[PDB]
Amino acid sequence: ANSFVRAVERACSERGLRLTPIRANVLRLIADAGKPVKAYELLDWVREADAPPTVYRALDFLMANGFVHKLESVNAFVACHHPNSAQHSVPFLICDRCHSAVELEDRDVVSQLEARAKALGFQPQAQTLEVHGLCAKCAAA
Amino acid sequence: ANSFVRAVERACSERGLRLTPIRANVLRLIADAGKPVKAYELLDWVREADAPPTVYRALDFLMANGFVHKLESVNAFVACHHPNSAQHSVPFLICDRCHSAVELEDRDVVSQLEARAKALGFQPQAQTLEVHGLCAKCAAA
Ligand SMILES: [Zn+2]
Ligand SMILES: [Zn+2]
Ligand SMILES: [Zn+2]
Ligand SMILES: [Zn+2]
Repeated sequence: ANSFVRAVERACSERGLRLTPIRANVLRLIADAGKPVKAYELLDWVREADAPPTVYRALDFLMANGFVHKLESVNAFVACHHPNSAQHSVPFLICDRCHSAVELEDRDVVSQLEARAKALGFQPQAQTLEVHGLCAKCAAA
Repeated sequence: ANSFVRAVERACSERGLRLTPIRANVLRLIADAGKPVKAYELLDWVREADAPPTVYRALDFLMANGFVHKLESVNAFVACHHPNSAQHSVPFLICDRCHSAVELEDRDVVSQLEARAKALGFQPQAQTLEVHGLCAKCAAA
């Protein structure tokens, strides 16, 4: 949480990149929210000021390096729970009702879909895998 | 193509529903495009006139009954290649460069992700599975 930035902070020294204060505050804000964050919410909270395109390029950096995931079906961002997995494709369980998002890791599923793609000549690079339905709390309500 | 509507036309009698001319023209337009269609493009072409919320409810009907899929990562619609599969979760290969979308069917992949979900208490209902990269034509260019 507060430590998580520090963990990401040395995942960047350890390769070409560096975590500017702006990237750290964006990362910290997303990690602290505990539901997926809309881009306009992140700007609001980073104004608690930086020009907006500065925060948007900090967000791009976080995404290209796999520290933040964009959830395509809700158009919202979440911090990667394990950050030095480089960039990676993983399933998310996204509750329809409370909007929580849980990040899994399945290499069998991603490998199967790669094989499916390559057997039709498609050269596959990043997969969007989002499972919808209800989390345990909401299903029990 | 022209026949495809007729095929969907009797997939609807065969259960509670009916394919109004408006739903048929929306379905026909999407099926004829051969790339994913944006909602505002569909309205343009259905104006070739109907009030827009009429076409948007025809689109909703098509989606709820599994005749049209919304691709979440490109915010665009495609006709289902095999329509009486009820509503279903299936992978799509979506080319990053030419934007073609190919609809597959994998019951192993969808079943695995259901099991993953249920083992954490999540009750899973519709999955978004979209594989990105380059189709064979674009990879060869
Ligand atoms: Zn991650
Ligand atoms: Zn929930
Ligand atoms: Zn389909
Ligand atoms: Zn292509």
